[PDB]
Amino acid sequence: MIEKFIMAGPTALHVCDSQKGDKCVVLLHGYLESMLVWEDFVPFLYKELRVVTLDLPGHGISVVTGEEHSMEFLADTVADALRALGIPRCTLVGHSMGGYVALAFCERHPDMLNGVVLLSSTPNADTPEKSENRRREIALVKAGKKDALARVAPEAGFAEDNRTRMKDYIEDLTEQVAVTEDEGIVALLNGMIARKDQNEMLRASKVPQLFILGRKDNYIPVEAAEKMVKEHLQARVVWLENSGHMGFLEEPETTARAILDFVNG
Repeated sequence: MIEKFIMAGPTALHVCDSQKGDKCVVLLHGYLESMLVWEDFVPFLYKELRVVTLDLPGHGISVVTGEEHSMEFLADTVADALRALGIPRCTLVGHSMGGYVALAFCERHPDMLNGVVLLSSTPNADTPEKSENRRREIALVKAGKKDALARVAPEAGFAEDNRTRMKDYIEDLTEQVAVTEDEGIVALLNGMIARKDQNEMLRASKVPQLFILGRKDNYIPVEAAEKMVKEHLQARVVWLENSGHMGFLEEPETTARAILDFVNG
């Protein structure tokens, strides 16, 4: 992976790019993650594909523009970055929050997609209860208590029975929170509160779709996931039997195989 700092239109962007490959996969991290979350996953892909990772505005090393980073803004930023990199078409893989960005990208820039992968993400809007909890997290951050976010989220994304095996990644994610910008967390939380329901968009889209969904995911329980699958006949589904929300760390070879099979059609 070659590290690059580029201008995506008006927005500086931190990217990593394996450069080599006639087909390209772009990986979008989720909430309280950054490009670093993919570090052990990219070697499962970059021998066959060109792999791009990036820090979404508000996370990792990135800009913060205002009080809200809308999913449209984030998607347009990625699109501008890909054109600047000379990548006209990619398979876009979005983890959770990254999947919400990937959905706005599928809506606004489908010409740039050979396919879209929702990796433990759904197309539903925020429930009222979730938005209330996001406002609670915004309030915690503004009060100087961002550290409180680091206590639960890093472990809760894993299947309960993988917490011991994944303890090094849980520590990685804990440390990621400390170097995530306060105002970026606020901007992205407001953006997720504001995001649209994308179910009709997906059904209407000509872009091939893949869902990768864990069977032990605290955030997306099986019955929520099965309801999503049944509404999207056009999408392929891969179930990760021993993963929660973090399948690319919990079952990396299986998750990578799902993506590689999808990219090769």
